[PDB]
Amino acid sequence: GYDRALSIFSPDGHIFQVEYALEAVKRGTCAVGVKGKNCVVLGCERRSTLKLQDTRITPSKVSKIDSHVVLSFSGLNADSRILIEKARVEAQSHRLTLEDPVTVEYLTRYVAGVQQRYTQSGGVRPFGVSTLIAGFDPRDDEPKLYQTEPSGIYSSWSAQTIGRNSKTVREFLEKNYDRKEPPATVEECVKLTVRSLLEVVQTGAKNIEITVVKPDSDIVALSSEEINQYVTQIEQEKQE
Amino acid sequence: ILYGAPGTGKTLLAKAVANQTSATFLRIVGSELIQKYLGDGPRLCRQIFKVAGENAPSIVFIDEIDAIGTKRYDSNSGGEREIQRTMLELLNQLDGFDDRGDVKVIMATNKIETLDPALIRPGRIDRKILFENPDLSTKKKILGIHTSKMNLSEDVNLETLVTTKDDLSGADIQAMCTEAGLLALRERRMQVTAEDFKQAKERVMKNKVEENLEGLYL
Amino acid sequence: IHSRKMTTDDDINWQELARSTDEFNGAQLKAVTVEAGMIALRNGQSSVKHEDFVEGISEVQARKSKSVSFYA
Amino acid sequence: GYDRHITIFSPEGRLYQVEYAFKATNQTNINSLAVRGKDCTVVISQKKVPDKLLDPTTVSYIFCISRTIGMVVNGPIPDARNAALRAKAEAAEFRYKYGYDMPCDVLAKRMANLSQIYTQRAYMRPLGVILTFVSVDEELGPSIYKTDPAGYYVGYKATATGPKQQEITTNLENHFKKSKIDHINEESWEKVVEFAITHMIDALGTEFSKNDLEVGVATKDKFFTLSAENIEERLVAIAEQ
Amino acid sequence: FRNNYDGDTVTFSPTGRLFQVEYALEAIKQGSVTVGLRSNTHAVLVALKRNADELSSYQKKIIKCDEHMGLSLAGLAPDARVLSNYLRQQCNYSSLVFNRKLAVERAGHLLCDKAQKNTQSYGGRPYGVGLLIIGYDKSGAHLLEFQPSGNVTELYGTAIGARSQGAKTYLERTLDTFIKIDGNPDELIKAGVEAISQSLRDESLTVDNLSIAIVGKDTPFTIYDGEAVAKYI
Amino acid sequence: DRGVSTFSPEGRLFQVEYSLEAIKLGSTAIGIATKEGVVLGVEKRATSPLLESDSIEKIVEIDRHIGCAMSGLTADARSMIEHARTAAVTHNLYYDEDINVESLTQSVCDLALRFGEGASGEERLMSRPFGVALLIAGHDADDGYQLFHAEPSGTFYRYNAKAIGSGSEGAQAELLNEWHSSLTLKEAELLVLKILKQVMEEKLDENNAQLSCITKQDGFKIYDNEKTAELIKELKEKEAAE
Amino acid sequence: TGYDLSNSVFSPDGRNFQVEYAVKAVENGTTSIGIKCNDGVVFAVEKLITSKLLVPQKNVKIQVVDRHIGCVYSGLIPDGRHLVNRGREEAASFKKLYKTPIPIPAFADRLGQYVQAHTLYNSVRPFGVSTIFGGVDKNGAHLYMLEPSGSYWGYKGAATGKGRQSAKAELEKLVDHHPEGLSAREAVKQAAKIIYLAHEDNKEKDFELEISWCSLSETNGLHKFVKGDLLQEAIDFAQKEIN
Amino acid sequence: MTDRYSFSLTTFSPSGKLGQIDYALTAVKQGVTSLGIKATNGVVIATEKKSSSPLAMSETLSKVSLLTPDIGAVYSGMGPDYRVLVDKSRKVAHTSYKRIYGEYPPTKLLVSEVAKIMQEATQSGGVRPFGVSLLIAGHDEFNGFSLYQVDPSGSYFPWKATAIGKGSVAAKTFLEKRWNDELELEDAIHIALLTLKESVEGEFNGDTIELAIIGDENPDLLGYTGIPTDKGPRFRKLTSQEINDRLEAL
Amino acid sequence: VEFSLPDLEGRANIFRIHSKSMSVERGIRWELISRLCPNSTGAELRSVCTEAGMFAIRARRKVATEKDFLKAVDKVISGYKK
Repeated sequence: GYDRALSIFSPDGHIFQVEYALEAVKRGTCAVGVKGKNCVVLGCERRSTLKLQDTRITPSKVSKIDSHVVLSFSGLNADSRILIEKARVEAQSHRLTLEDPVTVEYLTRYVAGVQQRYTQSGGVRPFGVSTLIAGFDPRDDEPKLYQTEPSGIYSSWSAQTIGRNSKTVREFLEKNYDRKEPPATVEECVKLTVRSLLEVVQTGAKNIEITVVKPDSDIVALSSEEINQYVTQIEQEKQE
Repeated sequence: ILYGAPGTGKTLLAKAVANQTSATFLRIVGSELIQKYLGDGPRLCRQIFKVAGENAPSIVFIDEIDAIGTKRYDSNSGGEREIQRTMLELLNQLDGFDDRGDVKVIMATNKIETLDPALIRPGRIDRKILFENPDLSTKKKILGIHTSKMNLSEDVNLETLVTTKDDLSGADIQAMCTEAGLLALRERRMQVTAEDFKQAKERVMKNKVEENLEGLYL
Repeated sequence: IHSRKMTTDDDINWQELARSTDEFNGAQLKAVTVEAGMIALRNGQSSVKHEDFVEGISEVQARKSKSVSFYA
Repeated sequence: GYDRHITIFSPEGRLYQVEYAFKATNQTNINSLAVRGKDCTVVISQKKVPDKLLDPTTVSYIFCISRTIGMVVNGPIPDARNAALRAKAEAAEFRYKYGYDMPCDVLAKRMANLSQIYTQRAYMRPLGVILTFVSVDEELGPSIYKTDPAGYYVGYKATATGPKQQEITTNLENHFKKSKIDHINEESWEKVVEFAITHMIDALGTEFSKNDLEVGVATKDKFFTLSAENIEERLVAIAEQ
Repeated sequence: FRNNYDGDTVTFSPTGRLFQVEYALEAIKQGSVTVGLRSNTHAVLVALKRNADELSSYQKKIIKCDEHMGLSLAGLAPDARVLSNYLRQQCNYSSLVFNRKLAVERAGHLLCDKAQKNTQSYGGRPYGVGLLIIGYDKSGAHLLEFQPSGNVTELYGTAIGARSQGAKTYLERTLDTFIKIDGNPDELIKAGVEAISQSLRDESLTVDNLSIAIVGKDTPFTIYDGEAVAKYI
Repeated sequence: DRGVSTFSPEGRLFQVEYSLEAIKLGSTAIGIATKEGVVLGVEKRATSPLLESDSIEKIVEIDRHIGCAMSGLTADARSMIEHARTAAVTHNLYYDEDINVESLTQSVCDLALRFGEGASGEERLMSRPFGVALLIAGHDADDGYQLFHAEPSGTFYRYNAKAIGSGSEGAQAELLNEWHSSLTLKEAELLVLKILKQVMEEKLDENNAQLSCITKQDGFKIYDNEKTAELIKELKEKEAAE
Repeated sequence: TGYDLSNSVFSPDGRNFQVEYAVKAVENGTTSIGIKCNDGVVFAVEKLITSKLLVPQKNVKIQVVDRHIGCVYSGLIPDGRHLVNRGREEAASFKKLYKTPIPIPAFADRLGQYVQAHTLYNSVRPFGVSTIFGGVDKNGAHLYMLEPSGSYWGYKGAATGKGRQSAKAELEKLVDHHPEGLSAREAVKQAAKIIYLAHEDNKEKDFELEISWCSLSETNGLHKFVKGDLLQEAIDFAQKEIN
Repeated sequence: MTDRYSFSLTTFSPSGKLGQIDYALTAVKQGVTSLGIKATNGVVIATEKKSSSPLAMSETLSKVSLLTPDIGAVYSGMGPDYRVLVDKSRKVAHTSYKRIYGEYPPTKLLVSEVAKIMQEATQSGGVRPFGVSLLIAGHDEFNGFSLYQVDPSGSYFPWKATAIGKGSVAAKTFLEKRWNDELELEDAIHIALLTLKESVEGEFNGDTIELAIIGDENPDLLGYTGIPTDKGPRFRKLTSQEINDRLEAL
Repeated sequence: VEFSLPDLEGRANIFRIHSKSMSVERGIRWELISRLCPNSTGAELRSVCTEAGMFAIRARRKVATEKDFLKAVDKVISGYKK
């Protein structure tokens, strides 16, 4: 039908190629994150069940863009690495010109433009990978969480999930998280984030990777024993 | 409208309702509606509602339609010319049939995209049930039926068997327990114990599905 | 021939109005004369005057209806 | 079918586009003869006679590339005139960069490789005409190089173009076995035209007039085409023998 | 027709006439109707302005090109903009190089060669907008009729758009009238109002939908609207 | 070739016609151009309460006295928004003056009326066809307050009251009556909220509804959530008495 | 078959259908003839009158090449002018390098390679028009007609269009009238009569006679249009013969 | 529908292997039977030439060309496909090597560069790769004697004895039949004549048979004397008159 | 005679007639929910009135509120898209 062409708008108003790109996201890994008052937390799922795989030489799913800005996504990694490289070059180009650290709003508009330009270019395949750009604005503690979609649009969310079983985790994000009063403490935002991941991970440790961003350009990576500690506290309420 | 496979989706759902409704199960093969003779299409459809049109102590059930559900554009490529005029008379018999719901017409096929928009008639059929992948709670209800007869060890509960479940809804839980009871016959015992559960489930979950759905696309 | 059978005022030019017709057979021209009388009912006329033929013959009838006055 | 519209390989290895290239060469039904003498080379092409509304002087199947070099083409006209423009351009450019005459061995090679360049272009259509190059080489002497529309060229003792080419080759083959030479006698270039036309009439089986033929002559450091009065003068000398 | 012959602009037909051009002409038939006529000393163009709804304002179909020249655009909107800037560039190029205003017969040759390049080239969409161009040069007043194929024909006056036959019938019987009127620009405009009146089906009879432009040996090309064109109405 | 071949041509172009349905799938935006100002409004279309309405904005400011709105895909809009902002600073560069609303709209439509890679007498930028529904409104020293709808298909038209989005069809039916030449600035603010509340799928609230005004004194000003909520209570008080 | 959907593709008949359709499209156009005399050539074109709104000396299809060559074609009007406008640049390009006017056989080679290459290009649509050009160069009078297929030869007379069948029979009679050919003034009266004879199929519409010629006798190698008493004499001469 | 006959120009073959290569190998199978024999002291190649018309000059067709004096080559397939390939292949050896290292290209570098042109023809769309298969034989100081079979798919492998063309499958066993790796060059030419004779029995003479050898340098083909350092050409093309001498001694 | 899709005015006149036979709330407004649905066939319009009562049974209401018609239209939009 209309999957052979791109610029054709189709009578349904939506290109079927973008919908088929969402199907790869439906089978993609689960990426969950929630931003609090003083901090933002981004979790991810990297399957360690594959045998004969060294975790030391395995690159992490969370890609460092700026000091106070990280990047998380779900989808084909071959398509994301291009988006990662184009974002990192522009990330350095921000200080190469404006001398200011990378702005979350400016970085998202660029990545959306990268999704836009390669889509508007004939004979160029668009990226069907959804990326989550989070971080704090320069000289600002207000959390900023943006997303990217294969349709070429961006939006902001307090709590958002992508990948496999995105609708199931989304129901967990609306009911158990209050935008009017986000969690103030760091432990509460991380512990509730693990509970959303335990649905798709189903009682696992090395399959969960969480990178917490702190003000004044601080990146911390929770170890395997630290992530498993939140799993034990959640299991205490289920067995009670 | 139902979706699924015979024995689970297109079978268990049809026979379970006739039990609670206290209605006689009436099965009509979808291929029998078209006899490859002109005039048998409208004749056999009117006779179905005639048996159930007196006291109406039954419900009409039709399963596994690969033929009359698709008329195509012609008498080739799986369709037939007699199917075009048969589905139209079934519409007149569906609208002309009026009761309080003692008799229902349940038809299940693979795809409804080839059906006649006339026979669809929105508002006569408000129900479209698509086959879904059950969760882990579904297996606990199927195990409880067979575990009432076959005795299980005290070290293995309903939570132990439900641990490994890969793309099986309701049909092969009985088939998996069949091998679990067959392996115990090799050890000469009538009660499956903890040593038998481990060796039996490995012979089941393995060496069955050749195609692998995996996240190594990376 | 269709105009001589129907009642007219003999003010109609059959050669000039036929310039708007394109690729019409003998049967398709019969529907054109029927549309000419339908315009008289829309204009509130008992008979069919010359202005009714000009509007119905120039408009394409029994072939294709082009409603597009704008881009696409 | 789509497989017959593509220039690339076919399932059986027989290109349908190339089969139409040789088929279009016989569309005009022109029978030309190219033979090699001793010191000279004479090529005669069949001249179709139209009505009185066409100028026979302008109508020609033979184009002059340069001195001593000449070409006869049998096939589609629109591809015949454009192919002559490419051979003339490469002839002058080769006499400048390399500063030496362009022999028919190379002159048939450039157009042969140029036809493969046209096959590599999707928008450009290859030449469907036969390019027959004749000249007198300084070393090899008389040489005939006939370039097929598919870019095939090889030297010939005697060659022709048409449906009677099989009858022309057979008639000229037995004649060359008696004298055991591929060159025509009577080294004088005026008499070479007599035999080249004589062996053509016996091969074709039909006598032609002055307007039915166009006689090209390639001599040493000179090339010219006989006019209507010169061709008529040849027919008078051929009639007496 | 569906596919087969005349499916592409390059693709020909068994008859030899490309039907893709006729498809571009179909947009002119139901487009904005315009009527025009010229004399030796004057030229007049009367164009109908269209609208979406009552809240939608009427847009002028007459676009200014040269001080002594004018044109009306009936057809596809995006195709008419490129040809507009092309004629604007040729008028300035002729004034920058040849110092003379672009001639009418010269404007038609450049406009014909402009749309012909995109027609013979594979791909692209040819121009389907009609252009009626008037101008006053040393040769006098001239009126060109530009068809979507690129054909150029000189006439005293013509009309395109919805029900263009109504004005053509008026111009045939009155052909000997407006050509003899000289030095009277008012009588030539009154003939244009009565010409479009027979063409119109009486959708909107108001003043705002009619745009009358006139050029002559004394008064240059000027677009009138509102109370300026309401005097003749 | 599906939609570019199989069709029986009437002399139409089906490339943009498929985008006409995508225009109706965009956000509903309604605005009215009066003599005392231009009141504009859009719809946020929040499918979940976690969406940030203050972070995303469906209206852009091209000039101090000229606003803009969008209904459609944001991807195709960003190319037109950056092109509209480029033409705004272009007139501020060469002529150093605020460009007119009609003059700016025609410059923005120059990109919307051209498509394709290859060309002859005009440069090209976008490599594939696109489209977006843009409502350009503002104020100048020539024609005063003006409102133009920017259509990638045809030429823009002058609308005093224009409605776009899914509710564009039924809202224009209400604009043929309630709209009047004597509507003031305060009456125009309450008239849009009365029409917007009906055409919008969700309930009227400060979060899912964002309106803005265009005047000469204040230029382009966006109604704050607190100021918008005050106008919402005035609409509910008027509907309660009727 | 699908050979017409792709340009520059060999057909089973040996010639592309699009090239064959371009030749048949010339017959749908107006009839244009020509006569090649000893001291020059004479061109005659027929133009069908659409309506009384047409102004004479406006739509004339006579095209010019340098000062010594006239040009006329038959086919699509917009397609023919683009070929002439390019030939005008070809005659000027030769004038820049060689500082001399272009001869007729050289003018055919430039337009020949121009049209024949387009028939070999898919991205360029072939021409559906047949151009007739001629004049007097330094080498004398020459006449050539460029067919839409790309083939051209020297012609003692030119015939094309719809009435080419009735015109070809009259052009062959020029040998019967005089063995040496008619003069410059006699060819104008003779070429006009052929237009009326070829007008029997076009008799449902009117016409405007347009004749142009270039010779060394009167015009002294200049392209001019027939006017004055010479134009009216050729009209009355043919009207008396058709009686 | 069926496949569009792709080289992987714009489209990968759904069958897992390119189908037109076998159709390009059909054009290779369409070629004449051409064989070669790699021995210790030399490498010999043999091929047959098409007669076509009886009046066609046999000296015009050369199926064994000269790239470098130490390296020979022989091909089977369409005529113009080999000329366009080598005309470009020569300029590659000149610029990439002879204009840098200023010497004669060795066997490893020259054969690799020839296959790169076929790789570019498969990668670049719209340009069909040429369907000729080349057997390149050469002798250098580094690797010594070498015999490589260049396939149109872009792959080459060394072969002691191999055949291409219509007899590619048939003569490959025939070469292994009468010849073994332990045999020298002198006994290899007799085997090459007996195997090639089985291809066509019509004319075995030097007119339709082009035979070439690679071996010790010949000072007559060097063109100059006085320099002991520069080695003579290791490739010597056998004249048709000299080919008949090997036929009588066969 | 070709059957086309009715407009918003056609859908409003059909819903008000069916609302007399089926029990509905006195405060519902059909000028809104019907506007949210695009042009649909006359057969699907009767389905909206029948499916509206199905969600009311799940919601346990004697009549069909405004939220009941919304779920019935969304069921038609997701399963048809006409």
